[PDB]
Amino acid sequence: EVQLLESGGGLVQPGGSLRLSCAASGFTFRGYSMAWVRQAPGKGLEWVSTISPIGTYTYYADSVKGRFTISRDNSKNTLYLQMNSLRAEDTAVYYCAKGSYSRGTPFDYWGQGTLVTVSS
Amino acid sequence: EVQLLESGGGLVQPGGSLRLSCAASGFTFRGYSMAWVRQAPGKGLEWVSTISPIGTYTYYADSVKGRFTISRDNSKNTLYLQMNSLRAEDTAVYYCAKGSYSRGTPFDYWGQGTLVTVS
Amino acid sequence: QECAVCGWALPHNRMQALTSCECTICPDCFRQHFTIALKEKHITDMVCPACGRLLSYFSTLDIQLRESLEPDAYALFHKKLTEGVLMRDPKFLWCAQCSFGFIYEREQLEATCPQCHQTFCVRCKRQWEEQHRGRSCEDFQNWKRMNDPEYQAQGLAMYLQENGIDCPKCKFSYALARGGCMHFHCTQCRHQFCSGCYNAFYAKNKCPEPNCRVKKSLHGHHPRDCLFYLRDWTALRLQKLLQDNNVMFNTEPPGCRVIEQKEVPNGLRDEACGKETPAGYAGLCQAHYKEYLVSLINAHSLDPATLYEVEELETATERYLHVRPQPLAGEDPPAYQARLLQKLTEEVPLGQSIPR
Ligand SMILES: */C(=C\C(=O)OCC(=O)NCCCNC(=O)O[C@@H]1CC/C=C/CCC1)CNC(=O)c1cc2c([nH]c1=O)CCCC2
Ligand SMILES: [Cl-]
Ligand SMILES: [Zn+2]
Ligand SMILES: [Zn+2]
Ligand SMILES: [Zn+2]
Ligand SMILES: [Zn+2]
Ligand SMILES: [Zn+2]
Ligand SMILES: [Zn+2]
Ligand SMILES: [Zn+2]
Ligand SMILES: [Zn+2]
Repeated sequence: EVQLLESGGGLVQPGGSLRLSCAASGFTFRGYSMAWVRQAPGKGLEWVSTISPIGTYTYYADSVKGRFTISRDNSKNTLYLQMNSLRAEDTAVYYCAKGSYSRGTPFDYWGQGTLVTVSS
Repeated sequence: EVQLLESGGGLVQPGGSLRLSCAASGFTFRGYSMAWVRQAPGKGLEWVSTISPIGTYTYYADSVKGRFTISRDNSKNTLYLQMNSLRAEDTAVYYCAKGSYSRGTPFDYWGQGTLVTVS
Repeated sequence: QECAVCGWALPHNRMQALTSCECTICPDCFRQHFTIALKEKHITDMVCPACGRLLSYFSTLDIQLRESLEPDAYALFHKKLTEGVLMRDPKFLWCAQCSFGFIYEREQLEATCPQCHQTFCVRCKRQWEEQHRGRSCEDFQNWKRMNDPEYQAQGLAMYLQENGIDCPKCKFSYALARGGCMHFHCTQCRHQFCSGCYNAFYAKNKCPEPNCRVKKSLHGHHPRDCLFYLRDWTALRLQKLLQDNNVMFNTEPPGCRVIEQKEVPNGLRDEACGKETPAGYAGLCQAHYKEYLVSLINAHSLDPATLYEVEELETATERYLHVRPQPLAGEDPPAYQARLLQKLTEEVPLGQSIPR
């Protein structure tokens, strides 16, 4: 069964940098794309970025393009998210998600998010 | 910015009927397609249905086609999902989703979700 | 209505309609052949098991392989497709109108979804039209936005909301119009500032500016070209500053429709201004039309001091230079006005943080 564990959240000053990680288990890590989604205060889920199974393609939401960098280490089944130039609007619970190829579902499972807050 | 709020979930007896709604704001509702997705307890997220930006075309999953009816009211920026003849397998958290034109994802926003239980 | 490999009599809708060769294969033999071809043969050996008949074949076959193959067999098909045909991950496209995901390995910019059979641009993901051919994508969406009736029906209200209110402390953007109220409150960082000049609204005994006579009251300090001051100008005098610098402005539309945010129990509900829209105000409020004129004044950095009388220049000198001006011996009102106007524009600049 799929298991996703997030790590790296905490309190960050504005303009600071943070690196999130996600340990994945229960499925073939190399056969699926991975994605980050987040939950702003009082919101549902907002797509952040997605990386192809081996890393050939990386996609980003417009509000994080150029500031965030997604990467993966298939050797250890770990997803990464390097966040630079953090703004107060980036404060959200960041969820690790396992990608899917079925219609209507870019991800079918997401894990226990880790909270990132940007002081003001 | 974008906000999607679901409503209408609850406990329903088998064979019962239920109507979900989704209040959208923070974007031009008429310029995007909308979709409903659900996650049954202990299972993976399952796509339910999708409606075109102005509503001419409606798509449905095989297990709910003809039983569920998706609709939208662009005059009020509201998405709807009429669910009839609900079964125990319909028990899931139902999420409202906003379609996207950005590369790598069919949807960029999801709501808080509403829980639907079928006795 | 028979399976072309096993002969089993099944209905057409209960077999796998192979798009490439149009055979009819039962689900069992479909699983059987393609699973052994991947686990023990090469991916080039993945022809149809009935007949035996390139990257657009793999794109259509990937859909049927996703349905019948096992999750681990489906992952092995991506691995060999990556490690044996593409040397990279396949480009997976999502159709924005029907949410279907599919592989697209063609050089054309317009892709057709295998589910809803609609054509869209691979970079735009917008629905394809002949007007997009040969045009940049940003030009295409700006062409649809310039030809949308509901977009143009709102008029200049869309221009005021594009000029977003950016909180200078937390950098949050609000797609709103300033209107008549200049005192803004940021819900994210509780900072209080003017939406026209982005200067701080100081609480009691918190203002650090010298020669200030309202330190024990909530207030801010604004440059002479801020909307806080120019809102008190008439619409006629505001546009004469625009006319004196050859800056165009609307007086006809090309209840006020500017969207405001009012307090409701369930958060915030968008509500139009709905105020009286007099003639010559482009179909907007007096407050929102003056906001529209001031944005044109600030965008071109027009100086309202160029229309100041002598009294207005004395007021600006006592306010921004903290010195009571006095006429010199031999000066006439034009010379006294010219001296005050020159020293004011030389020592006091315009809004150093006004959106321009
Ligand atoms: C000033 C608003 C104004 O019209 O002043 C009138 C007044 O005396 N009280 C305000 C009447 C309630 N309506 C209102 O505009 O509320 C706003 C936002 C909602 C609650 C936050 C504090 C009250 C101000 C000019 N400022 C604004 O219009 C404004 C708008 C927003 C926000 N802050 C503002 O200061 C933050 C949330 C988005 C909209
Ligand atoms: Cl895409
Ligand atoms: Zn067969
Ligand atoms: Zn054949
Ligand atoms: Zn489609
Ligand atoms: Zn395009
Ligand atoms: Zn702020
Ligand atoms: Zn001001
Ligand atoms: Zn002061
Ligand atoms: Zn108005």
